[PDB]
Amino acid sequence: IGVPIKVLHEAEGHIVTCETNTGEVYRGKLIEAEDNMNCQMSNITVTYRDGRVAQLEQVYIRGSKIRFLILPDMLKNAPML
Amino acid sequence: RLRMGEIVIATPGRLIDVLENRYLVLSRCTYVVLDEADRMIDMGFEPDVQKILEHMPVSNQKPDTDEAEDPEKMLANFESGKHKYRQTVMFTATMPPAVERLARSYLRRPAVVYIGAGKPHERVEQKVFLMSESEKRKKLLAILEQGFDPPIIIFVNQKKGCDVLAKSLEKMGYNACTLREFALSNLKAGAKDILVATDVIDIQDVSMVVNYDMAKNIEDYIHRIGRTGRAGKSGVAITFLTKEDSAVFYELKQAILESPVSSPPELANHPDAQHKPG
Amino acid sequence: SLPLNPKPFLNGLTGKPVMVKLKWGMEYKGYLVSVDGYMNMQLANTEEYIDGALSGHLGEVLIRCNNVLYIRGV
Amino acid sequence: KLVRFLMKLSHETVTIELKNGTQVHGTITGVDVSMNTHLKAVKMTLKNREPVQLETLSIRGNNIRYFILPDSLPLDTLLVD
Amino acid sequence: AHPPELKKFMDKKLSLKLNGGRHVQGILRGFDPFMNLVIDECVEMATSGQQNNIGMVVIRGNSIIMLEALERV
Amino acid sequence: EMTPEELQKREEEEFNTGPLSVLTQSVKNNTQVLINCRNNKKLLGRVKAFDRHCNMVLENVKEMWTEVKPVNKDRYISKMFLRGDSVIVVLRNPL
Amino acid sequence: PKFYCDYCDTYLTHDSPSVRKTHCSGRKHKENVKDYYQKWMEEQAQSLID
Amino acid sequence: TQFLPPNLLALFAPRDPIPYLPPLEKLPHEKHHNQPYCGIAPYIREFEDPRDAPPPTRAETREERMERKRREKIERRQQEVETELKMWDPHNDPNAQGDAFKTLFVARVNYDTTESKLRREFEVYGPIKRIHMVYSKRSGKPRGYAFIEYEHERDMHSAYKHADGKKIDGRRVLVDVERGRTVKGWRPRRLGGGLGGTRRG
Amino acid sequence: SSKMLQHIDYRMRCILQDGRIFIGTFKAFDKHMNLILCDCDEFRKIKPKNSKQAEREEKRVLGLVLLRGENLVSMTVEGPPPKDTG
Amino acid sequence: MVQPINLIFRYLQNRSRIQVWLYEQVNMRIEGCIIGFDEYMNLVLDDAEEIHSKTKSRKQLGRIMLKGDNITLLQSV
RNA sequence: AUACUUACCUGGCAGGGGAGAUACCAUGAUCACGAAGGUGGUUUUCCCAGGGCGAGGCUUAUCCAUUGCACUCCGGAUGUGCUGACCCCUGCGAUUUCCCCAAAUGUGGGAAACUCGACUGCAUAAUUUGUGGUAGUGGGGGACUGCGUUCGCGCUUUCCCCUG
Ligand SMILES: [Zn+2]
Repeated sequence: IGVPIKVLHEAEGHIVTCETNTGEVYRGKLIEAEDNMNCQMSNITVTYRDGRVAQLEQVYIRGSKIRFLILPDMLKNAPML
Repeated sequence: RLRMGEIVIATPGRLIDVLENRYLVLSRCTYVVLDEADRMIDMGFEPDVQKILEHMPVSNQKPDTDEAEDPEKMLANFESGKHKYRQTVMFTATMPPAVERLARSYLRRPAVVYIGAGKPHERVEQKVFLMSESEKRKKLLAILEQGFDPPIIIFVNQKKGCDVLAKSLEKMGYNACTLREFALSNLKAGAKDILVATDVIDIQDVSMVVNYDMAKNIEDYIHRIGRTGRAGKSGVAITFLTKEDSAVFYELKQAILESPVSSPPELANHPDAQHKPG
Repeated sequence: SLPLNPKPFLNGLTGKPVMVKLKWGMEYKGYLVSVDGYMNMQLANTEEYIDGALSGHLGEVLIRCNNVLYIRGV
Repeated sequence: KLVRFLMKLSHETVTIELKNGTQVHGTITGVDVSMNTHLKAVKMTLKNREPVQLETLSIRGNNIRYFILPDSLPLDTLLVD
Repeated sequence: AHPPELKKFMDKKLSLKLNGGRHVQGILRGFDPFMNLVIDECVEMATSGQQNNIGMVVIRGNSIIMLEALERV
Repeated sequence: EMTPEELQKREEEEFNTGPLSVLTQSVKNNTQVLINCRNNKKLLGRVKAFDRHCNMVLENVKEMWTEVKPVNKDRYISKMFLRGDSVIVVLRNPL
Repeated sequence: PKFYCDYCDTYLTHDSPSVRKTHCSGRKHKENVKDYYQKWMEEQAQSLID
Repeated sequence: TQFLPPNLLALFAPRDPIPYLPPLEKLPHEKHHNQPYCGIAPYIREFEDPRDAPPPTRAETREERMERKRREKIERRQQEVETELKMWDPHNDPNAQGDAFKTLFVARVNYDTTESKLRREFEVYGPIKRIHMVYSKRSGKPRGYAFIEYEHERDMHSAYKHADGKKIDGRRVLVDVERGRTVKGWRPRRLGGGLGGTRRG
Repeated sequence: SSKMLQHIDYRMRCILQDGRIFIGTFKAFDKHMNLILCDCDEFRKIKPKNSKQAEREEKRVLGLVLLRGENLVSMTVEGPPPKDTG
Repeated sequence: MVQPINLIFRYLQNRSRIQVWLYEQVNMRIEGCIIGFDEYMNLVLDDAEEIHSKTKSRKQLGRIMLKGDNITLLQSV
């Protein structure tokens, strides 16, 4: 497994922002990530394309449909890096 | 195999992981068996066995009333086919408190069936020789030279021992097998006269077992000497004891003192046989 | 009919005139000659139909499999 | 495999067109098996933008539409392995 | 080729964002390592406010962007 | 695979008989070839080599496309490598 | 693809989702992690020493 | 990082959520395609073939000069052998005498073995009319082989059955019948024939 | 892979498929070209319909970013590693 | 768990009339009876027709193989 | 921590430059002096891949020297980043046994044993990244429509230009 995916798994349990291909943005607690970058998240503030926001309880996102994630800065101090 | 779809046999650690990942469900389980529940407890499996129970559907458990052991009602429930209450069976050799905890949770008004040949040490003639390790090979040879009734079994602790001891005997002009079915046939047939083996099937009664290396616990020792047979000729188990075996002396001493078919002050009076180990 | 599946369906169609429709709206008509395990298609006497009606006559054509939406007889 | 060929083009100066209209002119330092491509002495010209000169550029290979090769590049020689 | 972790959402009512700006909602009866889904008692959620019921249905994993649990897992 | 053993010049059979024969024969006989490409331009040229993906090395290509009234455009490119994914359709020169 | 735990300095010769989760919810592992970030707080003492 | 003391786990805190900004590109299904993908029918300018190049250009490099060279050596070789072949006639060789059918062929001899030791070893099977050991007409070094003509065919047959592999002066010898003058179509090893397989590959 | 390693821990400007630029300290990559960028800033060019007027560049700070390889186009070196000598 | 491959098989057996939503194409759908299919989710459809949102008019196709990449959803009647 | 034992979870396979050429050596080639070649060396030419050595040069600042008359660059020192000829090496970073060279416990040469750095190939171009629904069908400046209008614009039809 690649270093960057490890880093994704290390942010399991914390707050991540995640932009999807569609342009929505999901901010919340990352519960569990898989190696494909499928992500389950809780307590999200979705931000739709237009700017309007919403609250969602439990969400799961296909890895193939993610642009990028914003992880907690502390992760930069994980051992490899 | 899981993908294919009546009975699952499992170990606790493996089963909980599978349930936890939903590789398998207990939706139509109507039969629960805990085999050697005391050994499960000894291994530290109580919490895992608890957690496994938590995945069984609660609504198929029998009611906790006198009806759970009413034969007319419970028989009618058995015959009720698909919709009967679950039934649970626990097998165990002992009932320490943890096992009784399992029973209180898993079972409802269970019947107990207690049965009771099972204790080879009482009925197998046992002899010991205290020596240093370097003395073992010559004492074995001296014993073999006295002659024996083939086949016999010689036990050793490590598989390399097995192979090298076996070579030496074939060197001394002995017919020796190492340790599948092929080996036992020859022995049974008379071809091979000596089986060398480690604590690792099914084999005829033997006149003699030699513990070239003493077992590391008394349960393995008991199983070994049990190879002289369940009954009939007592047979003989000869054990070479060294100072490296001191942690089994106390239990070995007990095994022999409880054997009316056995005569050993060398062990019985030994400083290391006086108190339980650890 | 049995369960008639894609590979043997096309193997049926090979030799016969067929029409293939691409994801991008054009369609190609002609004698299906060959196909592979990725379902690339070779056509012969191929003609191009843009937006439903005939555009022109082409020739021997390879169609890269990713481009194809559906394929159908005559 | 025909990337095998592209991997031989080190030190050759090429022009690459990207699936997004960007044109890259540069000298190939290396190509890898996924067609990812590294260049040096680069003039990148994003679609309808003024050129920009760069010491170095790497391109994820899926983005390449084509390589335009030197007029003189000895193809037959290079295609024998 | 590891399967996706959708045990959590099994037999739950979901709302799914799909490829073409299409949204659909229903009860998750199963899945594949491609993340192909089986939804049950599924409702179309057409762009017009209108909803339509087509029950049992297969969704290709490829075309699923995000799913939200309505019954909170 | 269908051929899980690593003796699979079954590709070489598939190139000779299968649909990529269009290329194998074009390369063989030095025939022109017209490719409709996913930048929506059309490349007419010769095929010096190709692979499974339809990666092609081309020579003497004329790239032709169409801008805005609609104006035709063209450019000569003497040696290129085209990435296979960007092929829609290849057409061998009829005559 | 064969998995290396940077915290434990050990390998999982055959990685799976199940295996890596088992490892990561392991006694040895969790201790090594705790240690790693305690050791990082020691890095902060190396600030005041300046 | 997951189940740590809340002491340390407060380090893994998010930064503030990022300002909204609208998307850059439209969604792919809702983009307006001003010149959508289009076909190639308009484009059969091609070129009329009476100005088309002929096919064959391509082929070997150093790979062609190499292949040609092996090919020629082989052919050159076959012609050499053909030519020798028609010089070869053991019925007209002054060395080959007497009854071929009473003649034994012995090879793999030690170069040190004398004609005496050999006559001794093979006399056991019967009286020998003649021994001819073979020497290089160039060096005069022994070739390791001889013809032994017996008085009687029977005795030759006997040596043939019993002497093969016989050890003489440390070396197992090979024993056969003379074939040069008996076997239809025989050629020796130097002419591309021969028996034995020490150097098949 | 040294072609990528050698720029590791530099400040690198990455062009994404939608035309965003990520500039960030280049901490890690993989066979996909998934990236890890530190102190990553996103920039983007906004066209003026209002007048034939200068472009807006719009910065937005992201911090520690994991970029999915699929969305990467190109990357060039922006600057040297933030430096530990004075 | 009902699993998506089986549910397609169910559709096959029933000879249920299936409507397919398409991938990145929102104006057209396709409907027909699933005669057969494969590992890639390519479908053989027996009486297929192509259905457009604006027209409410249906183009008849006959027997078709529809490549998997296109499918976004499978529906009944 | 180490070694083993049991249980549970897991489990692809294959490899180590390539292709030519070698007149010479070994293989002392079974037919009257001889195969050719093949195989193993040796030498060498291509395809070249990773290391060694760093001559020279590029860039910028501290200190030191310099008040100098040129028109052929061109004082010294020290340090961050670079580029890099000639000439070498052949594959790699760790372990175990045997044989020999021997300045003989050193320092070498020849074999294997199968061992990790997720090295590479592969039913890997078929839904989650490495063979496309991210195509690349403009922005602006003047002439030149109507409709709504809050007169700022939104939609819509053109012409001529600038420009990516
Ligand atoms: Zn660990």
